[PDB]
Amino acid sequence: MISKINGKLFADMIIQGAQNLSNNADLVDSLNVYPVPDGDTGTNMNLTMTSGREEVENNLSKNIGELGKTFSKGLLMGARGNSGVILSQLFRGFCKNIESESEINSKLLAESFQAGVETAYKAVMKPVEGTILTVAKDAAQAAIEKANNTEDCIELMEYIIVKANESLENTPNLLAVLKEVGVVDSGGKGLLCVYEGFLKALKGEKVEA
Ligand SMILES: Nc1ncnc2c1ncn2[C@@H]1O[C@H](COP(=O)(O)OP(=O)(O)NP(=O)(O)O)[C@@H](O)[C@H]1O
Ligand SMILES: [Mn+2]
Ligand SMILES: [Mn+2]
Repeated sequence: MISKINGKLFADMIIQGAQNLSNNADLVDSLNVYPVPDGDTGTNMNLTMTSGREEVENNLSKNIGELGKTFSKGLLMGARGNSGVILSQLFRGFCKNIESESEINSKLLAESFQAGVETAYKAVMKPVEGTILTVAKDAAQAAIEKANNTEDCIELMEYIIVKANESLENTPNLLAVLKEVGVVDSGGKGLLCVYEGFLKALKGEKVEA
């Protein structure tokens, strides 16, 4: 059980999320067909997440709000590609939501996923569905619903991942090129990789490098 997430647990979630995305960067690159099939979503997201991870690793804190400012700054100064910019905006909104907190419970975690979705949609001038935005939105809606009756952040994150994966598997039904080529959205897949790392960290586990 995880009732509260402090700054070091959040840092662990960042580090293991980044490692899991790094492990899967070639896989995510291989799916990248939209907007242009230039095969770089995984690399772009990996480089972005790595910039946030390095800032965090060099400036740890027990205070989740302070650690979030560090992570957010690292992403925003290292964003690469459409996918990396969107990832940085998703977590800018997440981190802004907890800026004054030292630790957060499952309800505030869910509210922070939702705040990130709102920030990222506002940052994209013409949002398209079937994308990283769709997956993030469906994950956040799942988070809000589950957290209402679920104190344990491990159980919450497991549910978020189940529902995020259902949304990811549905992305070809929203975006024609995905169904025509036969792939799920690369940006959403990269985000799922980060969320899977989040769960490993909540369990006190490490992603194999
Ligand atoms: N308008 C959009 N709305 C939502 N998500 C988007 C949009 N445009 C791109 N994406 C996401 O960004 C991913 C592609 O990211 P990425 O490969 O990093 O883009 P890019 O290579 O930088 N730009 P491009 O060369 O124009 O395709 C997609 O799989 C979607 O998840
Ligand atoms: Mn590109
Ligand atoms: Mn690309």
